[PDB]
Amino acid sequence: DIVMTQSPASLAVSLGQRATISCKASQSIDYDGDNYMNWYQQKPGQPPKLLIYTTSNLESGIPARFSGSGSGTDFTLNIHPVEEGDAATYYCQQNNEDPYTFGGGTKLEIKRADAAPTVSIFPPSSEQLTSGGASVVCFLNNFYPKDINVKWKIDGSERQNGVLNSWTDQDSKDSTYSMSSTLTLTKDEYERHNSYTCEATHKTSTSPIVKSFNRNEC
Amino acid sequence: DIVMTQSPASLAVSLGQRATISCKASQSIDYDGDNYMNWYQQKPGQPPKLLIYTTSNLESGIPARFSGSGSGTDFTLNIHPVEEGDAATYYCQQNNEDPYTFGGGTKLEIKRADAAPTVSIFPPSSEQLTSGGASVVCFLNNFYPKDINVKWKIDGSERQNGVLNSWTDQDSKDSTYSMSSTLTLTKDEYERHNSYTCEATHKTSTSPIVKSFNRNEC
Amino acid sequence: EVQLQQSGPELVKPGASMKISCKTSGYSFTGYTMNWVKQSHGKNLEWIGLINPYNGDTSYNQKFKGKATLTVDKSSSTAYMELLSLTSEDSAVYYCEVINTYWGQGTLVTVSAAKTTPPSVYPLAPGSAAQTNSMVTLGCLVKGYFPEPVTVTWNSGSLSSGVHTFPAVLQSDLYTLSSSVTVPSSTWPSETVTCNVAHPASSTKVDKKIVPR
Amino acid sequence: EVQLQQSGPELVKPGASMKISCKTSGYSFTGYTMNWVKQSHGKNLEWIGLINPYNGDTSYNQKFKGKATLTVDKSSSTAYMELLSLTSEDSAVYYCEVINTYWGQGTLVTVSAAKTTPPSVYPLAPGSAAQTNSMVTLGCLVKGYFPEPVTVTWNSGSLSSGVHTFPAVLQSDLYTLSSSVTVPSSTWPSETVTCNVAHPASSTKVDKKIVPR
Amino acid sequence: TVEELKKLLEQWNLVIGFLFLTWICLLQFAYANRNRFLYIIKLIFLWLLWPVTLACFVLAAVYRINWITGGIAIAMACLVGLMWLSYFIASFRLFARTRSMWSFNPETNILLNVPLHGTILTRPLLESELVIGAVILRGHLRIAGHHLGRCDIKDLPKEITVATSRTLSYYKLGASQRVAGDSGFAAYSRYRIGNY
Amino acid sequence: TVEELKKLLEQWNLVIGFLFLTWICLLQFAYANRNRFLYIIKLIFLWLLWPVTLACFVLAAVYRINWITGGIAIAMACLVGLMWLSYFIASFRLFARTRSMWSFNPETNILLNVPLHGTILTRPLLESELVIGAVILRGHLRIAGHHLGRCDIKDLPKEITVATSRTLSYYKLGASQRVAGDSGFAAYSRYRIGNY
Repeated sequence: DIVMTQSPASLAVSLGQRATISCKASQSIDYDGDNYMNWYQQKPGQPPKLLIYTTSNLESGIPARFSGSGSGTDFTLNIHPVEEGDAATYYCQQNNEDPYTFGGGTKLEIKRADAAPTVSIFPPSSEQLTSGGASVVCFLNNFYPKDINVKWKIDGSERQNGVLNSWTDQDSKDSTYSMSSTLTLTKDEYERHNSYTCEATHKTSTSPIVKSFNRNEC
Repeated sequence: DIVMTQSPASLAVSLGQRATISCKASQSIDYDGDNYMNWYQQKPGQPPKLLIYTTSNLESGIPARFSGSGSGTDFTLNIHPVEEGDAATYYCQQNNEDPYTFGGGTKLEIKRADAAPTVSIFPPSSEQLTSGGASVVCFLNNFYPKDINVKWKIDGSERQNGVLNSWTDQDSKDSTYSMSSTLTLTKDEYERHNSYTCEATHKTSTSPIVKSFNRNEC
Repeated sequence: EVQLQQSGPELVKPGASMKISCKTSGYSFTGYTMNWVKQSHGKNLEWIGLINPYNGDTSYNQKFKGKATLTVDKSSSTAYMELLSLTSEDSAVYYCEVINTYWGQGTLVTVSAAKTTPPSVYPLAPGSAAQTNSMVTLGCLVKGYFPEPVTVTWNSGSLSSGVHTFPAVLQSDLYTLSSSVTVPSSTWPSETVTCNVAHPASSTKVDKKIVPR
Repeated sequence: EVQLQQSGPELVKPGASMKISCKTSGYSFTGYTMNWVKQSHGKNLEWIGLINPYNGDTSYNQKFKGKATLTVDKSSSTAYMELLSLTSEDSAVYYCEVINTYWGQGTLVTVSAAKTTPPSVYPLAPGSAAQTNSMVTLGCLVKGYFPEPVTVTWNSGSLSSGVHTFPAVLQSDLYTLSSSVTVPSSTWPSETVTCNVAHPASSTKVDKKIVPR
Repeated sequence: TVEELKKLLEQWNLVIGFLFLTWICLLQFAYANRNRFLYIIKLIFLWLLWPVTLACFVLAAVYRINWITGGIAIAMACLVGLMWLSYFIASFRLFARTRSMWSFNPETNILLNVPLHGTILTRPLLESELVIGAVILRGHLRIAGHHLGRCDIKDLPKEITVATSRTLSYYKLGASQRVAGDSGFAAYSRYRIGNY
Repeated sequence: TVEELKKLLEQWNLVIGFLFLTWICLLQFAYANRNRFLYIIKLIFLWLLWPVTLACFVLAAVYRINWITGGIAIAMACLVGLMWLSYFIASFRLFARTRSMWSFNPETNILLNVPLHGTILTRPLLESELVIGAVILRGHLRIAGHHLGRCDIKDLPKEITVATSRTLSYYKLGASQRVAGDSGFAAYSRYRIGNY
């Protein structure tokens, strides 16, 4: 009933720049004279971690880089010295009305210099091959930005269906992404073609990087 | 009447080692259930700076390297991480009886690796020479330890009277000392001798370092 | 030293009930509100309820009023959240946290009438690579397992740098996952490399040594 | 932003009286005890007394009871410590401090029936050194001045590293002091070096340019 | 007729003086002198003082005219009664909300639940405020003026303050500063409020 | 004879009931409701209550036998008097030590000098302790329960607490923690004691 809609769709800043999040109350959430707005930081694979419990005066054990401000139906979380090791999701909780609802969630992305994707091609394993199927894998490591399209090439023609992509979260060590593309195929059609190719077209350069192999080459 | 006699005569420790000062009360200074012992740090040329006001729980703005302990008639000030920039004098105040008496004062010396004295010899200036007198100066820079004896040599014989020595305090940048020896002489006897020599015998080596000059050499 | 431990992952069928534990350590169990949070369908957070360990005093929300109940056992210092009439929307990560600072590990709940399937683990090495710069990638692929989650490590966690465990993706009611490590040519194949895949739901722990073909 | 400023150095004759100011800034003058401390004959600290700026309430010690008195002017926010019947043992550095954390600059008091003498400043350079490694020392000597103290700087304080101002020593009722700086051969004599000696008691400020002979 | 009225009226005067003396000896040198069993006697003395003034008001309107000027003495009584009545209902509402049994305290209707080591201790506060202070003072915790017994700097990170109508707030310990010996200056800041 | 004793004795009863009502309306809903001019009326009401019980005791021993059982009523009066007398001398000693004029307060004989912005404000404390707490709570400083007016986090670093016999202690502000908005939790720790 007091649904709060923070409206940073996606925030991407580099080192040192400000990061502002703008959680908004619903109607009149200022009960008992002040706002008990809570801010939570949640890294992927980890439970949310509290930073500020009442609109300001962040808890002990958290660096002073996090600050809270606002009142009425407008609240702001500010991180002036955006450092290397903070690329988690930020949530806002009210802790004031009948439901303790949370915010919509804002993803924080650390901007960094563009890098070329390290490309590696894995043919299907022999143990999996004798099992009845096959899966050729293409790994992209340490690339930026996240947007990238990888295509698979079979005997002179690219194929779209049967391709699954997995994106990793932004790493807390180099602020670069990794991608895993997998092309699965039954053993009936695996030996009907020879050349297997993985090509990536990234913004880091104008040259589409290509890695290929052959069935009989192994 | 409540004269307190701390008994570190002189304390010399190196980097990282503990520094303990042992101010002692007089008879029964534990009024109102606890001890209001104050610890002051005074650098040369600067007013004393407070570190601890009641026997423990040092004031804000001071690094936590300073700790206080004790009770009854035995008090202790401890500095575990003795760093480079602290070579001042420590005093203890009672703030409990009719007079607010201070301690006897303990000098804190930072121990460091021994170094050779940089020796320099200055003949008396021409402007001072025409004034009616003369003064030959010998400077020792960046030497350790403090104990050292410098002698002046006139025409083949050393002279003791008429020599004044000035020692500088331990520097807060290299923990090394400096010395200035001055031999003053009336113009009547200045031209009666030719060779003026300054020699230093320091523990840094077995070779007495000698710097000399001549009146007619100038 | 507040520590909260939940009852691992879970897998239930639609229409059944389940229990989630919140074993506590490092403090007197009575005294904290012991709030509960549910997160699912991405990164959507919402509140479940709170119970006073001293004497009852349960406080829920109308969304979860009657869907779940909280029970407290003061002897074991554990919470005993109970879930009734589960449905596909109830597949969620449940956290039990005391004072909005000490959160729990998180219990993953999957509500589906599927079948537990042991994972298929395959090592993948650059056979006949013909390119051996001192940065070579090798991987371990886990295919066709259920349910979530699985843990894939390398050499019993000895190697922590240069690891990349890609998120699982669903296909034909089976999750697939991959792990990748890039190590210099001075390592491969001089030192042993082995991928360890553990799935507690199937109670399996497989170890696969990667070898050039 | 508590700041305390005293009335500089002083020089008096035995048998006279004097006044020491403790001008305050950054806070409301009424409210602090404004304790006084005397240090002399080395590094000996002892307490003088305290006065309440609100309404009198002076508290001294029997050692200084009647030797000195404290007066407070609330308008200027300054203390007006008064010293009577000074003697050679009263040559001391007096500090006025409020709450045992904000200390004053310190007023130096010399009680002697001597004569104020302007300093004799002499530059000293290694004339005919015959050894010009890139570490050469040059000095400035102040001889025959009274009373203490004097300030000796180099090039109006531009050079702060490698400076050594040796403590003054008394001889024939005259203090002597020296200053020394070691600079590389890439500096001497390319950049101007000048020693500045300031004695406020004699109200003199001399500047001497050092030159090779 | 003078004799029996005499005996009764100076008996009333002497019992009033005795309760005055009880109040004086309670407040002069035992105002907050470790109120462990004395806070309860304070509360019950106020509770029995309510009917004392009620009886004075009702008895001031039975032995004089009740229409010209004495009718105030009963009209002034009834309001006290309703205040008294209001007291009960307020406490009743509090006793409906919680089960601490520390209600029916004449001072205020506000409960402070401190889960100190062992079980939870309930104390009557005076008003609900954002910031609550605590001191140790040689191992004797005192939160908002109530002595709660032996404690050290390693306090309890949370305590509850519940009102009657629509308030149940929580307070979290923050910035636990330590004073010489074992004395402390722990804080409590309100962070969550639960209605109904 | 019944008529005049009647009039006098229910007049005494009604004035006693009126002072009871004054106490009840003072304590029920105005116990600490911004005591700016109400703390003074509390103090003077206690001060005038001392002779109320003194008069009750002296009047309980003039209209009955004074040797068998009524002689207690005067023997119980005299002790109160000496207590009353002791009160004055204690206050007199305090009024000899300082010139705050905030003495003659029936609660305790302890003075708290807070040099807040402007002049120094004197308040009566209850006991002298090592640690003193302070709160802001939306710009309203309250040290040890006394509302001192508008203030912010940039407090006064020092305040004095003086007793009567041989005590004059000083307290220095330390670890000034700030709460949401402008509320604060400033501390005061005793560091210097001045005898005589």
